[PDB]
Amino acid sequence: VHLTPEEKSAVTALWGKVNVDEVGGEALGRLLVVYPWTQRFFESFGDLSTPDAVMGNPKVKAHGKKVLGAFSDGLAHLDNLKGTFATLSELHCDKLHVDPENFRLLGNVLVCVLAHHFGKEFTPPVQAAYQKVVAGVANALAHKYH
Amino acid sequence: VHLTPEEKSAVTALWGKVNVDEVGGEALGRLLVVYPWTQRFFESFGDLSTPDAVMGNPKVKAHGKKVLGAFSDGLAHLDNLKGTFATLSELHCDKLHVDPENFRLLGNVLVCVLAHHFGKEFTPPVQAAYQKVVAGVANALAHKYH
Amino acid sequence: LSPADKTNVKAAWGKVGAHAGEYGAEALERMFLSFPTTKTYFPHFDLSHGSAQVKGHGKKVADALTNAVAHVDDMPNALSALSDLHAHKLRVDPVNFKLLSHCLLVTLAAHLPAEFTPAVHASLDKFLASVSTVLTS
Amino acid sequence: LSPADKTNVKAAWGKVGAHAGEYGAEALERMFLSFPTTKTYFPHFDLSHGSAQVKGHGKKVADALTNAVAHVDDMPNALSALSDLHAHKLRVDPVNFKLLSHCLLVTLAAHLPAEFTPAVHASLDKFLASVSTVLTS
Ligand code: HEM
Ligand code: HEM
Ligand code: HEM
Ligand code: HEM
Repeated sequence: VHLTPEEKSAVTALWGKVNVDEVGGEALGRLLVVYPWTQRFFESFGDLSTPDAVMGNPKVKAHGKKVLGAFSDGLAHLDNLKGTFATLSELHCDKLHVDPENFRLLGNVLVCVLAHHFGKEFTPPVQAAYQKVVAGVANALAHKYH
Repeated sequence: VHLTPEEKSAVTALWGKVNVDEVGGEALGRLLVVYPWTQRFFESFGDLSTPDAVMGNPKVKAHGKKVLGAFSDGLAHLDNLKGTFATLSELHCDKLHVDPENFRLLGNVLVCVLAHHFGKEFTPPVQAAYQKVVAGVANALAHKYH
Repeated sequence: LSPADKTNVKAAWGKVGAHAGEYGAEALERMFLSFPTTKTYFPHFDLSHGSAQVKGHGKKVADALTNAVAHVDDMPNALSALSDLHAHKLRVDPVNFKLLSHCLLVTLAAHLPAEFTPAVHASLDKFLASVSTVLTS
Repeated sequence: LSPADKTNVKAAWGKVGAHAGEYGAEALERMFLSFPTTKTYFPHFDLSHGSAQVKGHGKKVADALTNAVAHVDDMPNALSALSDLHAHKLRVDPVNFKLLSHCLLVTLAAHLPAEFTPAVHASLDKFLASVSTVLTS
């Protein structure tokens, strides 16, 4: 809920380097590939029938950009993640009925994508800081269930 | 946790009939039997190596009474569970490092134990109200992780 | 499932006997009330209390569990049609199998006071998780 | 695991080689730092950075995975003693296998980018979940 200065430095140093046009689509795409029941929520996105179909799907890329933008918004408001995600929590919980376990799964896929892009720079302590962030985002998105 | 007055009456009417010297030990004992990793947190309780050892263990019974008492206190203020679980959350999260999934499991074991005791009286609507309660207790106990 | 788990499951489900269909329907009703998100998988159903559709579906669920008990050493084969249905066609979230499994345990506890001992509770939990693994594979 | 999953896992895990101790220790460190609750299984270890105990244990975990890859069609036999150790003796929470599996994927992604494609990511996730199922049975 609260990041120490070491954790904040870890997060902010890496986040400025993240390609915000691509990383969200990569994380959403891998979510759909690795956890295929999540495709139930994205029937309107078209062809998701193979990994290459998912990763090349323009709606996956476009939506992932919005998802990452919400993650970026959370990074700018770490002390009020619940208020930052309140409207999205209503959407995902009351309207879309996404089980909140999937919020955890997407956060962990994002962590995998950051590791994949940044290699040795994504050290165990840097990962630990990002895990606090994605857990905080998942809890905030789940608030309308709580 | 918000119960309607109808739901509140159903929950409280049943709870008045619960044997508070036994039901807590039964729920805790079944948690230790059905989910044996939880035994690691109770090594000082002695023999937990078989179901009959667990269910008959005097420390399991005595501890289960304390657990049930906290559920009882929570039932008295469902709208502000932080008012009964704030310190217990520090204990379970910061000091004992219990994984919060196990809070959910214990709540569901308690629901099973209530069904076992009350039979047909534990109707689908009564269960639904109790599920709201035990989810709220688990969420309150996890507050220090959030 | 250990031999002890299989023994416990066969014994418990024998006591369920001809009530299996009724218990399946009751478990579904409990699931829809306690965890209303699960209702979204059933858009064509009447989900109200006493629904003939929910009753009929619970009997199908129960028949599948009875077959799984009879074929507990070969459940991937015995449940083969249901894996494609749940994992590919319906894309049922794995969490919801835990919810239905819990409601089945609650139903069995409410109807089988003597048989739902801690050991049998543990065996039935593992059995339903094993069924769930097949349906999500 | 399909043949495609097995092919993907053998190719990706083949790239690990003599890095097994280093990558296993790194995955453990990622788990202990990211999910401090997992530390309650290792009170008898020094868990500080650079720990020789974490290094030696990390090689055992990684080498056990290598053997599992070699026996991917009969993993229950290939992991049987370790299943007794984790499920019976130590009683490891199933949640923690999900946490370590995630940290193993993170480690592989950080060290083998070209191998960690979305398809291989999925296959590795399934492999580790299958290993986890055996070790919790
Ligand atoms: C965990 C972090 C997540 C974040 C930050 C997030 C964020 C967002 C955002 C910003 C939107 C757009 C809302 C709008 O434009 O009004 C959205 C929509 C959506 N999200 Fe999420 N989401 C997350 C997780 C998930 C997961 C795990 C699922 C399902 C498995 C999911 C399913 C959806 C769906 C189905 C939509 C609507 C798609 C559409 O309208 O075309 N989300 N999400
Ligand atoms: C989810 C509902 C739970 C409730 C309402 C609850 C309640 C309590 C209460 C009232 C105490 C006594 C605290 C004190 O005297 O200071 C306690 C202690 C404790 N609880 Fe829980 N608990 C829950 C879940 C769990 C779970 C799931 C575990 C482990 C798997 C656990 C492990 C412990 C331990 C180890 C202690 C300390 C016992 C000792 O002093 O030896 N609790 N809990
Ligand atoms: C122990 C777990 C389960 C068993 C044994 C089971 C069994 C079955 C069976 C036998 C059928 C009928 C197959 C047919 O008519 O061809 C079915 C259909 C279905 N099941 Fe399950 N099921 C389980 C869990 C679930 C869960 C957890 C959900 C969702 C929360 C679910 C949702 C459905 C749906 C939506 C259908 C199709 C209903 C229709 O459109 O007619 N099932 N299931
Ligand atoms: C991919 C999953 C895992 C694999 C392949 C694995 C492998 C192993 C192996 C080979 C050993 C034997 C060490 C020896 O004989 O000296 C071991 C021991 C142990 N494992 Fe695991 N393990 C896994 C997951 C876990 C998890 C998730 C935990 C807890 C969070 C855990 C806790 C332990 C502990 C406490 C020991 C005893 C260490 C000692 O006293 O030397 N394991 N594991």
